[PDB]
Amino acid sequence: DVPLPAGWEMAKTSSGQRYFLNHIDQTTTWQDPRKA
Amino acid sequence: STYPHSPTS
Repeated sequence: DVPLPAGWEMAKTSSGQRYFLNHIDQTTTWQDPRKA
Repeated sequence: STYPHSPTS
C-alpha cells in the first residue's frame, strides 16, 4: 500500500490534471510523490 | 472527505 501514500488525495481531474493533496498539512502538490 | 479545488485557477 506504500506506492500510494496514505495522507495523499488523488485529485484526478478529467481536464488532464493530477494534483495531490496532503490532507495532513493541506499541502497543494503538483509533483507525483514518486517523481518528486 | 471534502474535495478541494485545483491549486491554480
